[PDB]
Amino acid sequence: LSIVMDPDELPLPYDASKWEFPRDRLKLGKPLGRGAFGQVIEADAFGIDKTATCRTVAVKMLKEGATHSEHRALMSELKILIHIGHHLNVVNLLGACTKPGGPLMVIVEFCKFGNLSTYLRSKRNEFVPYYKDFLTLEHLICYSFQVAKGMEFLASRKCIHRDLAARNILLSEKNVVKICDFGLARDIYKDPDYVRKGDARLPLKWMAPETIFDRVYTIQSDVWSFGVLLWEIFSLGASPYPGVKIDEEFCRRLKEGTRMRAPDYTTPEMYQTMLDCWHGEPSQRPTFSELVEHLGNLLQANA
Ligand SMILES: CCN(CC)CCNC(=O)c1c(C)[nH]c(/C=C2\C(=O)Nc3ccc(F)cc32)c1C
Repeated sequence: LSIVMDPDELPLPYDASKWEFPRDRLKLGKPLGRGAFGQVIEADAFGIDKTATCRTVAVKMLKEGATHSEHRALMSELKILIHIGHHLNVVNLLGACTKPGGPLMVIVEFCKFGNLSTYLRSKRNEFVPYYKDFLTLEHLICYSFQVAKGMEFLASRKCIHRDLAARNILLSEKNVVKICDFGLARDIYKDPDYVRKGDARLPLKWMAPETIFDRVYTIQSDVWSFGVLLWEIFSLGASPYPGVKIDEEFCRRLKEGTRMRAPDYTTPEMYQTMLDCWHGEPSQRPTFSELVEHLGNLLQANA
């Protein structure tokens, strides 16, 4: 799984009174995403936060063929979920069924519109830079800004997202977007955004260079990812580096300071933003804390 704590800053038990939730107050439904051993299922959960009100949630759980190895992975996600705590632009934990005699289940915010990529890619027809339902440039700046913030909070809690992409970002009601980690519920052996490298399969289009050549994950080799994330947005859900075969070659030109062109809906400011994020030197490219403001700036400038 992908959202983990920053190793740049290592080196507390589970609070059941605050988190544990009755498997008999939880009603399972359709799968939203299946991966290999994991799956996110849509659920209805009674009085999980408002006494006596039902509530549509998303429950993370194992599926068939998982081993205790997975189960421990899922015990981990809950743990860091509890760590990071509530922010609005990230997915939040609602509660957990960690009782014996039952499947481990982590319950998290449901997002009615799913991941951003597939959402924008569907909105290509209904867009305009400046009529209800339609996407505008105001929205696009806004989403970007929300993720920066989300990424910032995600930093403040000493975490890193080792797979930051528009496909791991969800849209819910009222134009809120939340950073998430599909974790086990994403199969990388079946998603082409993930390239085989040995038996490791990596989101290479998103991965910053230092991460690729060496394997240095940092809040900053994330900004790069976020630069790429910005592209996906102002292309309305287009996959990065079109046509370009991702190979020993690709990686080369990348550190020759070679970047993608501009996406179809980008503004000039946005594109240059994307270009900072894609600095060779991981230090030169801004902090998410700094992107939060520029985008805040840009969002005011778009009326
Ligand atoms: C044609 C479009 N479809 C209509 C039937 C839309 C389908 N909807 C979907 O695919 C979908 C929806 C509505 N939610 C999710 C995922 C998550 C969610 O909600 N909270 C999370 C929290 C954490 C996490 F790691 C994933 C999720 C999907 C994949």
